[PDB]
Amino acid sequence: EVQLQESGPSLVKPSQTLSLTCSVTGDSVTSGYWSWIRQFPGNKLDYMGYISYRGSTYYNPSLKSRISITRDTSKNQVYLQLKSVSSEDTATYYCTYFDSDDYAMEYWGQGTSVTVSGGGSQIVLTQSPAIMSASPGEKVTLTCSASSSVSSSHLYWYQQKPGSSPKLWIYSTSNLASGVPARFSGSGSGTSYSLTISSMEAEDAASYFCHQWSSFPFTFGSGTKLEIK
Ligand SMILES: CN[C@@H](C)Cc1ccccc1
Repeated sequence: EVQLQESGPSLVKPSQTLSLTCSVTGDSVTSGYWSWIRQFPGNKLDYMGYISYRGSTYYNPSLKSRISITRDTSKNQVYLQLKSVSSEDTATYYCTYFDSDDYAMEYWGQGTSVTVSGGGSQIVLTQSPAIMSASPGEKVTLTCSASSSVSSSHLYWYQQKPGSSPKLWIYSTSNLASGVPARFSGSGSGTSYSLTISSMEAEDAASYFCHQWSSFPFTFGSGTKLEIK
C-alpha cells in the first residue's frame, strides 16, 4: 500500500556529493518516518537516518555533518544527500517507510546501487554462525546476541534473498509479519534472541538479519546465511 523507489547516479567520484531521491507512491499517510538504510558489499546493513511526517530528522552519529535528509512533499519525494563520499560509501541504498502506530509493517524500496571509485554509541548485534546449511525438514535455530540490552518489542528480524530487498519477517521478538509461514517463530529477551523454523523448506534458504531500534542509532546484525544441504 506504500510503494517506494530510489534513483540517482550509480557512480560517484571521491569527495563528491551523493544525491538520491526516494519517490513515494501509493496511499496517503498521516504519520511515520522515511528512513535511508544502506547495505554494504557483504551485506551489512547501516541505518543512516530518517525524516518524519513532521519533517523532524535523526542522523546516524557516524554520518553527521555529511548527511542530510529532506522532503519535497508536493512531489511526494524524500531525498538523501551525503557529502565528501569515499569508497566506504559504496552500497545499495534503500528508502523505507514505517509508522510506529503499527509495529507489524515496514515497506522497503527496490534499492539503488552506488559505487565510489560525530561521537556516539551503538548496540552491536551478533549473529553466529555467519553461514549455515541444513537439510529439508530439520528444525533450525538462528541466534542474535546484543552487546547491550534491548527492549523485546523493538527486536526485529528480516529475510533477504539475492537480488531483492530485506523483508520484515518477525516483529517485536515473536510476531510473524504478513507473508511469513507459521513454521517460523522467535523468542528471547534482554540481550539474547532466536528465530526458529520448525521444519526447514527449500524456500527458507536466504539471509536473516536481526535488528534493534530500541537505542539510537538503530543497528542490524551481520546476518546468518541459511543454505539448504
Ligand atoms: C523497525 N525498523 C525501524 C528502522 C523503523 C523506524 C524508523 C524510524 C523511527 C522509528 C522506527
